[PDB]
Amino acid sequence: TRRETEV
Amino acid sequence: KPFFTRNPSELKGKFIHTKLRKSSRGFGFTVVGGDEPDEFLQIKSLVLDGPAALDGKMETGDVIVSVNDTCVLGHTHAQVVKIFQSIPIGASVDLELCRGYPLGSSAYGSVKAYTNFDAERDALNIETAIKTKGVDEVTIVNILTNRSNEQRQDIAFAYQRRTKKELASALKSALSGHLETVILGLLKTPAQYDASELKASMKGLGTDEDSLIEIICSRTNQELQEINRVYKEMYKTDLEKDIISDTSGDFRKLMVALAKGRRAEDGSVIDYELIDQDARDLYDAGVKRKGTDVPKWISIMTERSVPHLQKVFDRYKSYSPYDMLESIRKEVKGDLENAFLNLVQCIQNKPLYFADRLYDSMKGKGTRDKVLIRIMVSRSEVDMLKIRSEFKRKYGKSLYYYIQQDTKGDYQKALLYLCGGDD
Ligand SMILES: [Ca+2]
Ligand SMILES: [Ca+2]
Ligand SMILES: [Ca+2]
Ligand SMILES: [Ca+2]
Repeated sequence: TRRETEV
Repeated sequence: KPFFTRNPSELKGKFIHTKLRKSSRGFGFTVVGGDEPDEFLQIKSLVLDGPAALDGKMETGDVIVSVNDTCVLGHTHAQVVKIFQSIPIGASVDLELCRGYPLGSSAYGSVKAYTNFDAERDALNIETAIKTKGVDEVTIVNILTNRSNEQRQDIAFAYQRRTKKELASALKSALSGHLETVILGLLKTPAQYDASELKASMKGLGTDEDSLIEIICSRTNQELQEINRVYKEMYKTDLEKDIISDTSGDFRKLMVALAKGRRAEDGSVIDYELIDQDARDLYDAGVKRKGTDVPKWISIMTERSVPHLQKVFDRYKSYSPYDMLESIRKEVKGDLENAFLNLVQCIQNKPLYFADRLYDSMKGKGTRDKVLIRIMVSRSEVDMLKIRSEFKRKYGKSLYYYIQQDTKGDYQKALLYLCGGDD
């Protein structure tokens, strides 16, 4: 829902 | 409007520098932020057994200040993630991180995380107070009450590293009275503190039904799901088992249903038809016919989302001469009634519900310290600012004022620090 990115 | 800036000289936290080389599965952490025009890009989580976590310098809530000698204060989310993804395997990235601005913080709590946090510094100063001849409770109260719970957990770990003795055991021997109760409660996590109180309410063959009703009726799905896991790890027994062992009848059914924490999450769109039907069922099961259909009340009041039930109770006034609270007092009595009344209060206005419980614990002779301590500890990082607002709006004076006149000593000081001043 909240903009999240696996880095 | 959270704090934001794009000049590193205007940041208040502490600065750390790490140098991570990308592995096969990336750098091993999650980035959040960069949605609203002024959102800081923060470390959402770590991936243990990964490059960032095994370095140990990176922690959650950190803010990315610079990536490989290029400032990212103000860059959008897609810009900083393409930087990390353009890196090849084996290449190293230099991250500048700021620690002081938090994430996942409720804007309605009264005790905020310390900006210039230092776990080893507070652990040393507390050790001093414990061995001080006389116990500097002042120091211990000034420190712990001005730290967040997660910060207090780091104090206990730092205290265990430098003393080989747990902070909970050391503070349990040097403190006494209600002050000992408050500090030991602040040292526990929200899940650990609630799980301990629940077991305490069921100790012996009797039951402290009030403490059980308060915690079960006021906790959300996420909080209850974590309590069930922690309670099973602490006492080797599922919480539902000890509830069945200390409750019976429809009261047992309601507490078991609520404790499951499987209430439906709030839906995106409002179901006006189900709002009307749930109100009809609550009226047809209670006031309309003689007797009471308690299972139908338990089903609706436990399974439906909180915003839905708020509109249900308002639509209930269209069918019934009495509102939901007055309907409960007439239809049911005893433990089942007290649990239903507590549940409806938590749905309609939970901060108001805790305000009344605080006033009830102090209005008469003496003080129900068990209820007063639990609320001031569990709601300190949740909705303490809202409870203080509803309190002064209803009772004229401030909650700080009532705690002042009903508690004394350092025990008063500790509770006043958790309040946050007089409104
Ligand atoms: Ca003691
Ligand atoms: Ca009836
Ligand atoms: Ca009193
Ligand atoms: Ca008392």
